[PDB]
Amino acid sequence: NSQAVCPGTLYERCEVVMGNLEIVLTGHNADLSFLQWIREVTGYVLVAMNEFSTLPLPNLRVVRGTQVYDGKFAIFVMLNYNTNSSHALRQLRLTQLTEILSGGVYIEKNDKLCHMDTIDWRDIVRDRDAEIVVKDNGRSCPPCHEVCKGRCWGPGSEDCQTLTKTICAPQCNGHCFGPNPNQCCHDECAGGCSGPQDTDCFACRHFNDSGACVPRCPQPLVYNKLTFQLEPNPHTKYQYGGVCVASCPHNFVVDQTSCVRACPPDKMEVDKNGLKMCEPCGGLCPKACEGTGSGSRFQTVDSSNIDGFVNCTKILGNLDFLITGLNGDPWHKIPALDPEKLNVFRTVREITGYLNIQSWPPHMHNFSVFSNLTTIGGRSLYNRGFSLLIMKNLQVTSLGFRSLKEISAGRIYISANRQLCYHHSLNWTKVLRGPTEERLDIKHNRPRRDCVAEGKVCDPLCSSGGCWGPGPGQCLSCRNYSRGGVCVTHCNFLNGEPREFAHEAECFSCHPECQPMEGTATCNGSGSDTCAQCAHFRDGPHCVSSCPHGVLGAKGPIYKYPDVQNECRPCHENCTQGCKGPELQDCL
Amino acid sequence: AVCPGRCEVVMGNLEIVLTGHNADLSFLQWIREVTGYVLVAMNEFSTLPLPNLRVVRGTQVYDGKFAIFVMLNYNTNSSHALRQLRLTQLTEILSGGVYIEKNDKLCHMDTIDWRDIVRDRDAEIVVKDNGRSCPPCHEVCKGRCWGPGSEDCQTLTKTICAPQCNGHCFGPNPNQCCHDECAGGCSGPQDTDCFACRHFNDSGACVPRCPQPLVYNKLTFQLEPNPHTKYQYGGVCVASCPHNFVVDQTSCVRACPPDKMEVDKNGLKMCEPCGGLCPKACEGTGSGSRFQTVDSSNIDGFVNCTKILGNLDFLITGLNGDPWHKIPALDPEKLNVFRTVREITGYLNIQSWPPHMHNFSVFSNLTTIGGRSLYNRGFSLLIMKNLQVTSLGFRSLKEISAGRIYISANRQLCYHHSLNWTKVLRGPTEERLDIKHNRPRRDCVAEGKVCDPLCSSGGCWGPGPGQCLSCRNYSRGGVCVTHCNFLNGEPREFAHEAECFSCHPECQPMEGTATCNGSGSDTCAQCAHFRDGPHCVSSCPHGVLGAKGP
Ligand SMILES: *[C@@H]1O[C@H](CO)[C@@H](O[C@@H]2O[C@H](CO)[C@@H](O)[C@H](O)[C@H]2NC(C)=O)[C@H](O)[C@H]1NC(C)=O
Ligand SMILES: *[C@@H]1O[C@H](CO)[C@@H](O[C@@H]2O[C@H](CO)[C@@H](O)[C@H](O)[C@H]2NC(C)=O)[C@H](O)[C@H]1NC(C)=O
Ligand SMILES: *[C@@H]1O[C@H](CO)[C@@H](O)[C@H](O)[C@H]1NC(C)=O
Ligand SMILES: *[C@@H]1O[C@H](CO)[C@@H](O)[C@H](O)[C@H]1NC(C)=O
Ligand SMILES: *[C@@H]1O[C@H](CO)[C@@H](O)[C@H](O)[C@H]1NC(C)=O
Ligand SMILES: *[C@@H]1O[C@H](CO)[C@@H](O)[C@H](O)[C@H]1NC(C)=O
Ligand SMILES: *[C@@H]1O[C@H](CO)[C@@H](O)[C@H](O)[C@H]1NC(C)=O
Ligand SMILES: *[C@@H]1O[C@H](CO)[C@@H](O)[C@H](O)[C@H]1NC(C)=O
Ligand SMILES: *[C@@H]1O[C@H](CO)[C@@H](O)[C@H](O)[C@H]1NC(C)=O
Ligand SMILES: *[C@@H]1O[C@H](CO)[C@@H](O)[C@H](O)[C@H]1NC(C)=O
Ligand SMILES: *[C@@H]1O[C@H](CO)[C@@H](O)[C@H](O)[C@H]1NC(C)=O
Ligand SMILES: *[C@@H]1O[C@H](CO)[C@@H](O)[C@H](O)[C@H]1NC(C)=O
Ligand SMILES: *[C@@H]1O[C@H](CO)[C@@H](O)[C@H](O)[C@H]1NC(C)=O
Ligand SMILES: *[C@@H]1O[C@H](CO)[C@@H](O)[C@H](O)[C@H]1NC(C)=O
Ligand SMILES: *[C@@H]1O[C@H](CO)[C@@H](O)[C@H](O)[C@H]1NC(C)=O
Repeated sequence: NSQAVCPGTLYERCEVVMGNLEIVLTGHNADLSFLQWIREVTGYVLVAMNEFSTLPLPNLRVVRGTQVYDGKFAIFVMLNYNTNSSHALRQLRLTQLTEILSGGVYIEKNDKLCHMDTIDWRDIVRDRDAEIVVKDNGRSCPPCHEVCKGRCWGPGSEDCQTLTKTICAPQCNGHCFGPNPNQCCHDECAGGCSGPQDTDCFACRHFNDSGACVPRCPQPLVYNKLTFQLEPNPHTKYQYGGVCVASCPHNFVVDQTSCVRACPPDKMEVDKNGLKMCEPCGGLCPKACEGTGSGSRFQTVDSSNIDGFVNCTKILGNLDFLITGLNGDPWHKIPALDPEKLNVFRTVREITGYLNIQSWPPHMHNFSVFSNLTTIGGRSLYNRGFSLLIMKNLQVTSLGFRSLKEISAGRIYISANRQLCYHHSLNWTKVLRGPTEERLDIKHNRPRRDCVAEGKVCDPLCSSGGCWGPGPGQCLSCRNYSRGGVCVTHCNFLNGEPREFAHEAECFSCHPECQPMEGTATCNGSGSDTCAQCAHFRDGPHCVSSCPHGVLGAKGPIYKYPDVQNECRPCHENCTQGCKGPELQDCL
Repeated sequence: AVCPGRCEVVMGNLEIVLTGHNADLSFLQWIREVTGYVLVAMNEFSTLPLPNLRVVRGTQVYDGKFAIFVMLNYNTNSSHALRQLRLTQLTEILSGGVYIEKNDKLCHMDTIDWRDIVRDRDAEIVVKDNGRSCPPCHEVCKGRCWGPGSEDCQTLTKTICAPQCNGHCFGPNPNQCCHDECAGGCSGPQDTDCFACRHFNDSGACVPRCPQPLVYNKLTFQLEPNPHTKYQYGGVCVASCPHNFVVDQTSCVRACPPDKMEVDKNGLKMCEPCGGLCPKACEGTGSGSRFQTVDSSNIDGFVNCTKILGNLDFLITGLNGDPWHKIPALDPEKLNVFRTVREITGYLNIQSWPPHMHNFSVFSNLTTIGGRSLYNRGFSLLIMKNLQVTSLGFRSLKEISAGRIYISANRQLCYHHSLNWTKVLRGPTEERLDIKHNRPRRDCVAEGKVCDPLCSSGGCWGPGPGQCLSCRNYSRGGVCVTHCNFLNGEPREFAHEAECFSCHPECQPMEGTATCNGSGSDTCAQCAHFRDGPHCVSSCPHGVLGAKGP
């Protein structure tokens, strides 16, 4: 459907050129008809070093000049002739050129170019301080046809310039389609017009929706008067420059309400039912890095390679933490790894292969820098089929793999970690997948008894499943409820702050707009249409903080007021910027 | 004879972990020295074969304290376990202590006098909780053994020492001191009698450094290449570096430091200093890339780049920005990033330039346009419609290898009229030049915008002496000049093929006569300070460091 727009740096049925139309160094027999439908060039037009005889831009009506050439020109036409032959630019068939919103005109030194000294350029240029430089071109050019009244883009009777502009009633501020005070141009007009409508503009001040000059494109979300909330808008159009389009140019993508070539750094390209859009990344954006060991040729994380993990959320391959990496290799001198630089791994959620820890800084008592690691794949293993191996780490008290829930394959080796507690009671089968028998080499860590006697056992709120360390937030799963991934004793159902509802075994807060009820449930769920009672105002089913005031519905903006009972009801049918009540006296 | 952690020296730590009971350990037989430490943990083999191991330096140590660390070498539900440490020749441990604990089936470690092997008097020895009903030592071993056999004895090493020897001795007599180049002890007073070398070991001798790269020769009173030279591998002097180590200075390293590069010389790999910076290649702009212009999303990827594989395209949207797809406008100063460029393999293409920059001086180091890719109708160099440019400024451009040259519509471009393109552009000259509609020559002549008189008939890339393609007389630092400092001036000089190089720093500058005919000491007319054969030196030799001793 009429994707009428094209980039500048100008093909088949293009109507608007988003960007500049640059034409340089093209030969005399170039096919230029593909430029036929261009109606608007949002940049500037540059025509230099060519040898074709006629520039066919019959439909070109506006040159917007959002960008200008040489700092001052919306049109720049220079040097279009070969010396040792007579192939040259003879005609600018700009027969419909109606206006130029920004910048001036430079047409100089085109030896066979005629009639450019005839045009009233000040009539086309909207900028009163713009530069017009037309000179040293034609020589002996044939005269304008008798009809054209001394102004033409060519010799023919239909190659005339038409004066467009008229003196404007001081009422209109330059924008008028006649001299009378009646004939002001629509506000959404960049220049002049042929009549008072948003559909009669020569050019749009902000956006263009199927020919209509509008202040915004039809939005993604529209208030629904029967639903009392915003709703998806099936008539949404997105911004490509100043043109509302139904679909983005075909390898553009949508960053809410706009067409862009690639997502911003805080968002990521999701496909929604075949609609390429940009969704916000929950924190940081999915970056995968290749790991360490076999299939890489780092064989350990070290002070030379570590930064190559900054902001990395998925590891393609393995992560090996050997002694030479940690403490340095003075012989092939790799300096000693800075311990704090291990926090770069806090951002890791998946490891595709194995994790392998044979050395750790002695002051760090746990592998808590992997508190966000959820998944060890084990699709490549280490030694005797191990996906997780933790060996001879003498200062480590606890594992601290808070958020680990899946070791997809491989075996688990945790041995010689002589001060290691909290792992004795842990039920690996809830984490470890596949057949359970054969799979555990867990020996010669701290003796269980020692752990028990120092009170280094799981928090009581943990389930029979175990913990990765002391306290509620190290549990594998909670006995009852959890709030913010911390095991807890209850939810704030009938008292307490913030009041909450429970979904599955988690405590979530009620909507901020629900009124805290005393000794009865405040809500069944997260949405403001689930509260027992609104604090503040009710809008249909929804508890809101203040009634709608100018939210865009389908037929204009919606405006409401608070009732006696505080329920939002609509403003008088004959108001504008709102109301304080239903009466006609109450508006604005 | 040496290797990293039939090897004899283990350069690095010897770590043996997680090995099964009948793994072949025989590749360790001959190991004589282990720099740093030995770690033996979590294993299930019955005997650890290190018959020849004599020295453990502990240049790197385990757990902050141990040159030997042997821990937990036994399986519980099988009877696979470490029973013997066959360390029969272990003579000394230069730094660090000994940790042998938790080895359920390891025998005899309670019999060894570790304090006799240990060189550090404050080192930690922790031997505990190992084998339990262990056989006794053979009667011969006098209560000290690494095993049950008569052949498995610990033999003492240390001897109380005459104070002239302070810890380094092969006997109790003052007569019996160890050679100073000895790390620990010895079997005699010589270089060859050491247990381990304090610094370096050359084919058996403990030496303080390896055979030098240069040897003094006084038939010529100069230093020379030495056919008896050797380079440093940790502590082993070798004739050739390990197969893809390379030599930096006198040392073997696996890769050069920053500031230098692998030259293949003599048929043996060395590391030579660069000067400015070291050859970095980057991919360019245009066909074969994601870019159709260098732009501010693009600029930083060129820092410190000497060679461009591909092209360099300087389009207008690239310079002024693209508001439509939100690519901002280039900071003009960030163009200086290209000063470091010496070669462009494909084409250079400048269609837009910052309005305050009057020349392409940012490529003043550009030496070569390859033209291995062309632009438009076969252009190697295209400079078009730059209205602000006075001069090209390709100071150093000497070769455009193939393709055509387009220089047009650069309304104030002077200094290019006189240029002999056939010296820059070779192959057939004719029909390769598209040069028109720049500043007209006449006007240039009239504003005094022509080549310096010092330039040759070849032309210039701008105003002044240092824009010449070639000089009529002499040149100093790519700057044309009238003369070299032959008979006066404070840096005195000589001329080689019309270039001024300083005399060697030692000549006494004297008056109205040539100070030197050449670069080298042995060319001056007459020296300040003192002469040694043909050569000017100051600071007469402090000992003849050379051919056979100082
Ligand atoms: C995991 O280890 C870290 C540090 O190794 C522990 O954080 C320390 O907490 C204890 C007591 O509060 C002290 O050693 C320090 O105040 C903390 N050090 C640092 C560097 O934060 C953390 O408590 C451990 N996790 C546990 C025990 O669950
Ligand atoms: C090349 O261009 C640079 C800057 O465009 C010139 O340097 C300027 O030289 C003028 C005098 O000719 C000074 O007044 C300016 O202050 C200088 N500015 C900068 C930024 O350098 C340079 O002289 C030009 N000509 C060459 C290199 O031959
Ligand atoms: C808006 O785009 C449409 C394409 O359907 C077309 O009418 C015209 O080129 C544009 N309108 C104006 C006023 O420029
Ligand atoms: C890493 O992400 C953080 C996000 O807060 C950002 O500040 C930083 O620039 C990023 N660094 C790299 C190298 O990606
Ligand atoms: C991991 O936890 C750290 C805590 O500071 C946080 O910066 C990061 O966003 C967390 N990542 C995930 C995936 O939760
Ligand atoms: C561990 O969890 C698994 C799966 O949930 C379960 O089958 C098993 O009974 C649990 N182990 C114990 C000891 O309860
Ligand atoms: C929550 O668990 C706590 C302690 O584990 C216990 O006192 C209580 O009975 C549990 N509550 C519910 C509702 O199961
Ligand atoms: C909460 O639950 C009730 C019944 O349990 C239901 O009518 C509705 O979903 C909610 N009603 C409120 C919060 O008034
Ligand atoms: C505005 O509203 C009334 C009733 O809603 C309607 O008859 C007419 O259009 C207007 N009347 C006024 C402004 O009195
Ligand atoms: C020095 O090197 C020789 C080379 O054969 C070797 O045999 C000898 O044992 C070494 N001596 C040391 C390391 O003290
Ligand atoms: C290029 O010139 C700059 C001048 O500052 C210098 O840094 C660089 O070393 C030069 N490169 C070459 C190859 O001479
Ligand atoms: C570029 O070279 C300079 C000069 O040695 C150095 O200081 C800088 O770190 C280098 N930067 C990059 C990105 O290569
Ligand atoms: C240009 O240089 C070459 C040799 O360097 C010479 O053949 C030619 O004559 C020169 N051009 C002119 C105009 O002399
Ligand atoms: C350099 O050459 C020119 C012409 O060949 C000559 O006139 C001039 O005197 C020379 N300069 C010197 C210092 O000899
Ligand atoms: C000085 O050097 C030049 C060129 O190498 C040579 O012609 C001349 O004979 C030399 N004279 C002496 C005394 O070395």
